[PDB]
This record gives sequence, structure tokens and C-alpha cells, in this order.
Amino acid sequence: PDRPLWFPGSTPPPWLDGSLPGDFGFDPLGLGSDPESLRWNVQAELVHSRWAMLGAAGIFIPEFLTKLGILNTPSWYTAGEQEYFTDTTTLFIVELVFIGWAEGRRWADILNPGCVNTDPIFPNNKLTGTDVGYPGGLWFDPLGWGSASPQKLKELRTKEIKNGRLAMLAVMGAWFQHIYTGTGPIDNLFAHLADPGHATIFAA
Amino acid sequence: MRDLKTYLSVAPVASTLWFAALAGLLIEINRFFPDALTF
Amino acid sequence: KGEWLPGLASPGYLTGSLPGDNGFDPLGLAEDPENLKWFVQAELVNGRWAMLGVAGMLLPEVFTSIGIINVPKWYDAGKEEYFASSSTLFVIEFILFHYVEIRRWQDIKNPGSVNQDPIFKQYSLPAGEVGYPGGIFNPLNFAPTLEAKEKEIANGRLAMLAFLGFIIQHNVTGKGPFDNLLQHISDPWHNTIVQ
Amino acid sequence: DIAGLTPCKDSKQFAKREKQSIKKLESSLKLYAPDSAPALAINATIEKTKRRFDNYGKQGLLCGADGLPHLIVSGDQRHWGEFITPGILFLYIAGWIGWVGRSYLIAIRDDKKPTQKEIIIDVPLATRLVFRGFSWPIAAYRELLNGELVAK
Ligand code: CLA
Ligand SMILES: CC(/C=C/C=C(C)/C=C/[C@@]12O[C@]1(C)C[C@@H](O)CC2(C)C)=C\C=C\C=C(C)\C=C\C=C(C)\C=C\[C@@]12O[C@]1(C)C[C@@H](O)CC2(C)C
Ligand SMILES: CC(/C=C/C=C(C)/C=C/[C@@]12O[C@]1(C)C[C@@H](O)CC2(C)C)=C\C=C\C=C(C)\C=C\C=C(C)\C=C\[C@@]12O[C@]1(C)C[C@@H](O)CC2(C)C
Ligand SMILES: CC1=C[C@H](O)CC(C)(C)[C@H]1/C=C/C(C)=C/C=C/C(C)=C/C=C/C=C(C)/C=C/C=C(C)/C=C/C1=C(C)C[C@H](O)CC1(C)C
Ligand SMILES: CC1=C(/C=C/C(C)=C/C=C/C(C)=C\C=C\C=C(C)\C=C\C=C(C)\C=C\C2=C(C)CCCC2(C)C)C(C)(C)CCC1
Repeated sequence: PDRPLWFPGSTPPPWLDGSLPGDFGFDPLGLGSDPESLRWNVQAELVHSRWAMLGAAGIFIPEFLTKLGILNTPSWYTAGEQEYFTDTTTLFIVELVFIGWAEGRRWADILNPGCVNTDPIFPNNKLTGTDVGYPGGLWFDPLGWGSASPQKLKELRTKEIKNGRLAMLAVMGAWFQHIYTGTGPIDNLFAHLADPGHATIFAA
Repeated sequence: MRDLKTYLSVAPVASTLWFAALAGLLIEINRFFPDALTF
Repeated sequence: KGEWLPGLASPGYLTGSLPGDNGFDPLGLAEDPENLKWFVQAELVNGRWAMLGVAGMLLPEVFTSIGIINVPKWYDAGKEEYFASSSTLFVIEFILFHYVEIRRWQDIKNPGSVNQDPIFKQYSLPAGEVGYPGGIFNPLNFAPTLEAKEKEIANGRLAMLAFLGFIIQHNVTGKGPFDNLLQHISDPWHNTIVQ
Repeated sequence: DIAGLTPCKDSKQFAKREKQSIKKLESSLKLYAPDSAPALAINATIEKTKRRFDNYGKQGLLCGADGLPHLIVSGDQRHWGEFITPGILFLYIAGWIGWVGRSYLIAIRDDKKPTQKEIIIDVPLATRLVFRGFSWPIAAYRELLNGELVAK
């Protein structure tokens, strides 16, 4: 409510208090001005953050070890085009039925916040989350680190969304660098570390 | 934003978006299954 | 009663009264109560024929594969020669169904109006629900309970799906349903919609 | 065959037409280097021409003396793909559009200023009616049977 803003001296939009984690008053196009949309965009930002972080660590760490020798994992940009134990199109069907189910229940939870906290096969199992986007329970917060004081939950979720935002620019950078340069990300960083003033986005 | 969403719903705007989507659909059906005279 | 989609608002005309109510009418086919009444009977009769047919399609193929009988595949049995011409069979099938189905029809239009024998006018079905004639159609006197009706409808919905599978699977693999299953068990990760 | 025609798969003028057509494109093809973008493109047209002619032959289309397919719409069961079948599909879609269209005018007809939802689409309402079209034969038949479809 008196927090640092993405634009010091500017005035934050009325729909952004500071009660949301990662609230820095940035929405110059009013994409979240309607409260119904702002709640949907929070959930969309949360899942974009969590997929980007898994994706970032899934392309930066494995490529970081193959550039050496600890791993031999192929280029992240081409790992999809190679063949596996079954064909790629069977893996995609198994992915949809498995991810669609998990996505379906998350969807139901967004539109009806308490309806899917109970295990449909063994109704003894239950999730523990109170807020949409933080399902809790044993399967997603087995340590109990998700249930804390609202002061710590504000920071912990701000750490969550900040790491997810950075990961989003990073993953999108890894996709763009691989097309403008011609190698992997670990190569780009060393090249820029070999000569910082010249080995950049300029080649001409 | 709600004013903008109202404008985006006005007859001409909703028509181009509807017919654009329609044209794309019919074009791609014709790229995938061209020269269909029967059925 | 049940939810086909946990957390989704059931249509308001699906009130938990019909066996098999799981709130599933997303396209609103049954909002008009008279559609609902007719579709209940239509689901019962399609599900009952699917159960007879799917059993008649799958189970004989299973018992040939075992070797206790040897009968044609279901999509070949029409070719076989029978004591009567197939056009003769069809005419008697038409005449017998025409009588029996108009009678089922009258009871939908006018419940109870056709429960008595028209020839031996001393015999009669007892009063009951449409689509559940009972009496001589229930000679073992099973209680037509809610649970029984719900199992009837679940089995009918599954057989209807299975019949859909037999049809599409045959026009894609040329073989028969128990064949598709045995072939799939062989090495499943390679024969699964690769055709 | 029907109407003195012959199957396009047996028709000499049909085959001549494919041949004259490919020869036309090959006269243009020979202008360009074989790797070039125009060569690939003209070749793409050529293969599509070949796919088309074999496809019409395999679908059972009858041809006239002109070497062109002629459609049989009379009802004959060997030619339902030429009218009955795409026609059922047209009526199904056309009725869907009209039934949805009527659903929207009825939904807004008792509103305060009804012409306001006619020049500014209530898109939320429309997304809720758009799938009423899937069952228009049953819904329209039902409104008929109980006096709801036509006014007196
Ligand atoms: C809800 C839409 C709708 C419906 C159900 C009908 C239905 C009918 N019209 Mg009508 N009509 C419409 C819109 C509609 N019309 C519009 C917009 C115009 C202006 C161009 C006309 C002009 C028109 C003429 C000039 C004639 C008819 C006639 C007829 C009758 C015979 C069928 C016919 O000729 O179609 C003809 C259809 C058209 C000429 C054009 C309409 C097609 C548009 C694209 C459909 C409406 C789209 C609408 C925007 C949907 C928005 C819904 C969304 C918000 C959810 C039938 C009662 C004829 C008749 O009276 O016969 C008895 C006749 O002579 N109509
Ligand atoms: C960054 C992007 C979002 C950027 C959007 C921001 C800027 C929008 C900013 C604004 O809207 C605001 C806020 C307010 C408005 O007023 C103004 C604007 C300016 C409009 C999301 C990317 C989201 C990117 C995420 C979702 C991608 C996850 C990808 C994972 C799954 C990848 C997995 C794999 O990479 C591995 C791990 C290994 C490989 O070998 C194989 C594969 C499969 C490739
Ligand atoms: C009749 C039944 C099949 C009976 C077949 C039997 C007699 C076969 C007999 C024979 O085999 C023998 C024994 C011997 C063989 O030699 C020959 C034949 C002659 C072949 C199939 C019905 C099959 C019935 C089908 C599968 C019905 C599926 C419809 C479902 C999916 C509708 C879903 C939804 O409609 C809801 C409910 C509401 C909406 O809101 C949403 C949507 C999605 C629209
Ligand atoms: C009323 C009466 C009265 C008296 O009193 C008494 C009594 C006698 C008791 C009664 C009678 C009754 C009876 C008749 C019953 C019958 C039933 C059956 C038929 C069922 C089926 C039932 C049916 C069923 C469900 C069906 C199911 C099916 C399945 C899923 C299938 C699967 C399949 C698939 C697809 C394909 C592959 O490849 C193969 C398989 C895997 C194999
Ligand atoms: C078969 C055939 C044929 C013929 C045909 C005929 C001859 C027909 C006729 C027809 C007729 C003679 C008709 C009539 C009709 C009438 C009327 C009376 C109608 C009306 C309608 C309505 C009323 C509608 C409504 C609606 C709907 C339903 C939906 C949409 C919307 C609307 C509203 C429009 C031919 C040879 C071609 C071909 C082959 C096949």
C-alpha cells in the first residue's frame, strides 16, 4: 500500500493495492482492472511462473553439464525432434490424458474454489490449501512450508512469482538466442564472458 | 477496458473477427483437403 | 446426484430423480421436460440393445479363440447360409418388431394403456413405470430398485461406448474386437492408434 | 452408364485433360532452375493436379464427352457424395446458424432497449447460445409440438 513501485514517482493503478504477492503497480494497459480478470491473470501468472522455472532449470542445468562432460544431453532446442522409446506422438496422447486431468481439476478449483480438494477414489486423502493457486496437502506441500503467517506467505509467494517472472524472460531468451546465434545458452554466456564489449547481440 | 470490450463487440468489429476466423478455417480445410468436389 | 464434472453446476432440470443422473447434459438436449421423458426411454432401449449386441459380438469371438465353439466373426455372420433366406428373416423381423414396438410406443404415450393381453384378456402386466414393464418380463421377480436401475443404465452406457468402439475398430483394423485386444496386449506401446 | 456418361476413371477425354494440364505447367516449369522457388511451386501445382485427377477417378465420378465430371443428384445411391451427403451437412449447419440466431433475438426481445444488443453483440450471451445449434432438429421440433415455434 506504500510499497516500492515499478515506476518510482508514478501512481499505481487503483486495482493494485499491494495485497497480491509481487504487486509493484505494473499494469499500464489495464489488463487486470476488472477483478474477475485480475484473479484469472493471477492464476495464469502463477502457472506461467511454475512452468518457466521447471523449463529454465530443465534447459539451463542439463545444457550446462553437457557443455562440459558430466552429462551428454542433446541440445534443448532439438531434444524434441529426436526419437525415444515410443514415438513422440504417443507420448503426447499420454501427456494430454495425464496433464488434462490435472489441468481439469485445477480449472474446477479456479471456477469453484473448494470443489476438488478431496480424492475421488479414496476420499480420505485431502488437500490443505485455502487460496486458489496454492493447493497444499501432502502432494504439493508435504513439508507444511505453504502454511505460515500471512507476512511470511506474502514474501514466500513474492519469491515464488519473482523467480517465475525472471524464468519467463530467461526461457524466452533461450528460445531467441538459439535462433539468432546458432548454439546453446551456455555457449552464449561464455562468448559474452570471453569478450563482454563485442560478443553481444551485434554481429552486423 | 470495459468500454473497449463494448466497442470490440459492435456489429462491424464482431463481424470481421467472426468472418476472419471463418475464412481461416475454410482456407485451412482447403489446404489440408483440397479439390473436394464429392462431399 | 453424481457429478460428471466435479464442481460443475448441474442443469436445473437434472434434479437427482432419474437413475443415472450425474448432471451430464452440457449441450442442453433435454431441457424441455418432454424431451427428457423421451430420451430416458431412448437411452434405456439403445443401452439394452447395445448390451445384447456387444455381448453377442464380443463373447462368441472369445469362445472361438478358446476353441470351445467355432462361429463366424460378427461382421461375417450375415454372409453365412441359414435355413431361411435373409430377406425372409427380415420380413418376419420387421413384422414382429412392428407389433412389439408399437405396443412399447403406446405405453410411452399413454402409460398403462397397453399392459393387458389383447387375446387372452385375463392376463396383464401389473402397473409400473414406463420402460420397466415387469410382470412376465420380470419372471424372476427381481426388485427393480434404484441401484438395479442405475447398474442397468451404467452397463448400457458402457456397452453403447463399446459398440461404438467395435464399429470404428473394425473399419480400421479389419479384424475383430477380441483380436484387437490380444494384438494390443502383445506389445502395447506400438499398436495403439498407429493405424 | 447414367445419362449416357462413363466413369472418369475409364474416360479418354478425362485422361487427355490431365495430360494437357500437366504439359501446360511443365512449359512454365522448364523456365526455372530445379532448386529454385518457382520450380518447387510449379511442381507443387503439378502434384496437386495429379492428386486431383486420381481422386475424382477413385471416387466414382461420371464424366461426359467433354472429359469433365458431371454430378448425379437424382438420389442414386452411387452418387450421394455429390448432393445428398454434402446437402445434409449444409442443412445441419444452416439450421444451426438460424436456430442460434433466433435464440439470440428471443433472448434479448424482452430486454429494456432490445436494439442495443442487435448493434452491440452481447458476446457472453452468445457464447451460451452458440451450442444450442447442435440440437436444432430436436429443439425446433419440440417448440413446434407445444406451440412455441410459430405465433398465432
Ligand atoms: C436469426 C437470423 C435469421 C433467421 C432465422 C431468418 C429466417 C428466415 N428468413 Mg431472414 N434475414 C435475416 C436473418 C434471419 N432470417 C437477415 C439478417 C436478413 C437481412 C439480409 C434477412 C433477410 C431475408 C429475406 C430478404 C428473406 C428472408 C427469409 C427468411 C425465411 C426463409 C429462409 C431464407 O430465405 O433465409 C434467407 C436468409 C437471408 C437472406 C440472410 C440471412 C442470413 C444471416 C447471415 C443469418 C443471421 C445472422 C445473425 C447475425 C446471427 C447473429 C446471432 C448471434 C448474435 C448469436 C426464414 C423465416 C425469406 C422469407 O421470408 O421467406 C418466407 C426472404 O424472402 N430473410
Ligand atoms: C515471458 C512470457 C510472459 C511475458 C508477458 C509479460 C511481458 C506481459 C507484460 C504486460 O502484461 C503486463 C504484465 C501488463 C500490461 O499492462 C503490459 C504488458 C507489457 C502487456 C511467458 C513465457 C512463458 C514460458 C513458459 C510457460 C515456458 C515453459 C516451457 C517449458 C515447458 C519448456 C520445457 C523444455 O525446455 C525444456 C525444459 C528442455 C527442452 O529440451 C525441451 C522443452 C520442452 C522446450
Ligand atoms: C444400439 C446399440 C448397438 C446394438 C447392436 C446389436 C443389436 C448388434 C447385433 C449384431 O451383433 C450381433 C449380436 C451379431 C452380428 O453378427 C450382427 C449384428 C447385427 C451387428 C448401439 C447404440 C450406441 C449408442 C451410442 C454410442 C450413443 C452415444 C451418444 C452419447 C455419446 C451422447 C453424449 C451426449 O449426448 C449426451 C448424453 C448429452 C449432450 O449434452 C452431450 C453429448 C456429448 C451429445
Ligand atoms: C429382465 C430380466 C428379468 C428376469 O426376471 C431376471 C433377469 C433374467 C435377471 C433379467 C434379465 C437381464 C439380462 C438379460 C441382463 C443382460 C445383461 C447383459 C446383456 C449385459 C451386457 C453388458 C455389456 C457390457 C457392459 C459391455 C462392455 C463392453 C466392454 C467395455 C468392451 C471393451 C472392449 C473394447 C471396446 C474394444 C476392445 O478391442 C475389446 C474390449 C476391451 C473387450
Ligand atoms: C429428397 C431429394 C430431393 C427432393 C427434395 C424435395 C422435393 C423436398 C421438398 C421439400 C419441401 C416441400 C419442404 C417444405 C417445407 C415446409 C415448411 C413449412 C418449412 C418450414 C421450415 C421452418 C418453419 C423452419 C424453421 C427454422 C428452423 C427449423 C431452424 C432454423 C431457423 C428456422 C426458424 C428457419 C431431390 C430431388 C432435390 C434430390 C434428391 C433427394
